[PDB]
Amino acid sequence: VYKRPVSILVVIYAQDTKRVLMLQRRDDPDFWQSVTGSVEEGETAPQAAMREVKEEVTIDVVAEQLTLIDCQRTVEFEIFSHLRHRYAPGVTRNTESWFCLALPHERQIVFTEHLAYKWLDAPAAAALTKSWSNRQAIEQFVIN
Ligand code: NI
Ligand code: NI
Ligand code: NI
Ligand code: NI
Ligand code: NI
Repeated sequence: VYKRPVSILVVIYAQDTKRVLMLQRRDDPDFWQSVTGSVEEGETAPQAAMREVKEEVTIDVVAEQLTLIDCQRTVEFEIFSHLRHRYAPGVTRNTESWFCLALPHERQIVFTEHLAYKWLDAPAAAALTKSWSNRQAIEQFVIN
């Protein structure tokens, strides 16, 4: 069914090294990203952020007593041409809200939506992703 054009982004990084967890998409294997996901009907952006973090990298933020920071930033961007097919007819814009998740250390990731994961220094991660909003969020909330 159609993806929804309201989404979240969670920049996951490790507090000690400042390396950024990057995940390799399966629909576009050249697309490495932080965690993104559609906000579903009747759920809030923070709810979606926590749900997608649990789904995509098997990190439970409530149980692990971690802190999902609302970055208080929302941007809108054009859906990539070759991925637009997954949205309702005529949907071309996506509105995305930003979140931060600092883990104490780099760790092993069990992932489900992706092909592979890498821990990268924040400029490398920012330079790797194809999404300008993901790049901006790493620059603004990891690098400072
Ligand atoms: Ni996702
Ligand atoms: Ni999803
Ligand atoms: Ni997902
Ligand atoms: Ni999904
Ligand atoms: Ni420790």
